Amino acid sequence: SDISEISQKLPGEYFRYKGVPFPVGLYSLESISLAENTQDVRDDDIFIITYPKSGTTWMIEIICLILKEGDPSWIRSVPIWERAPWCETIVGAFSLPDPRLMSSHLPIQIFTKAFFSSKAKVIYMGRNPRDVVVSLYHYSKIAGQLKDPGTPDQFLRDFLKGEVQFGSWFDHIKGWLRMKGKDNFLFITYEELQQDLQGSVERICGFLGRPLGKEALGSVVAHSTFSAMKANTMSNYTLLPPSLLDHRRGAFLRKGVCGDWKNHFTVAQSEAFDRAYRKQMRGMPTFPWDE
Ligand SMILES: Nc1ncnc2c1ncn2[C@@H]1O[C@H](COP(=O)(O)O)[C@@H](OP(=O)(O)O)[C@H]1O
Ligand SMILES: C[C@]12CC[C@H](O)CC1=CC[C@@H]1[C@@H]2CC[C@]2(C)C(=O)CC[C@@H]12
Ligand code: NA
Repeated sequence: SDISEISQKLPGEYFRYKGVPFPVGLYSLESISLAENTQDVRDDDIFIITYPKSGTTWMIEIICLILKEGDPSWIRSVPIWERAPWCETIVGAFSLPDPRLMSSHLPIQIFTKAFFSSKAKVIYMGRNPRDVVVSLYHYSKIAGQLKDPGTPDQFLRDFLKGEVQFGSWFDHIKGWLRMKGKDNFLFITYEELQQDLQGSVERICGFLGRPLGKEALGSVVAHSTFSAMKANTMSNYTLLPPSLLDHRRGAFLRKGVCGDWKNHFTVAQSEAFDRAYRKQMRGMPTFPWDE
């Protein structure tokens, strides 16, 4: 009823915090400021950081299963957004009572500053920016906090100019990779999980210091699969208020594959995009999505 009243009042617009665009209604100068400056960062805290639409949900479910050592009970009975609350959202983990698992879309220059001097763990996940553009385009049409994308072509110019929620994808990931090297930082991609979920899971277990038996492992893998996840009412967001997410028009877990961009980018849009990528990612290393 509280979340319901809020959802129906969403303008579908943006406001800015230190130069970055944030959706109006689900974020505030204060909700963000709090996450940025809070001192409450713990040694065993766990953060999942991503640029929107990179497969956050997938990562969140994977760790919820790892923490419960494969027992689906927790993900079947508790809402996904409650198991790994968002830091910057008006109703965030920092504006709630009590291993803490948290989620965030904040770019490194705004993320909880007290982190850099802590032992908390951060898993950063990246996805092919092209597939992110698609996922985000569709999701915008059904997400109450987001403005309509407009034409695929205009939405792409907005994306390339960082004129979208959370700013530039380029800046976002370039900034966060600056942590690559600290032992309490893990960088993994949506593409790696797609190519070998089990391998990725074991990897993430090593990183977290939480080994699993061929048993629990198999369970985490089974329940993390797209098909399984889209069927879990607590994980597929079908419980959210229609205004916040138009279930009548689409699903949060849309397709769940790599390369859908190829059915959405025209060759002209693809070429323009590559020039923008080529210029912004000049010094960067090679990623799975770099063919
Ligand atoms: N278990 C899973 N397997 C594959 N894709 C998954 C997934 N869980 C979530 N996703 C995909 O991740 C995207 C949502 O990202 P986020 O959680 O960061 O908002 C969606 O992409 P698509 O729109 O391409 O289908 C969604 O289907
Ligand atoms: C939009 C967002 C925040 C951004 C995520 O990538 C997707 C998401 C899922 C559920 C939303 C949450 C914002 C905070 C909300 C509104 C809650 O308090 C419950 C449902 C939550
Ligand atoms: Na919308």
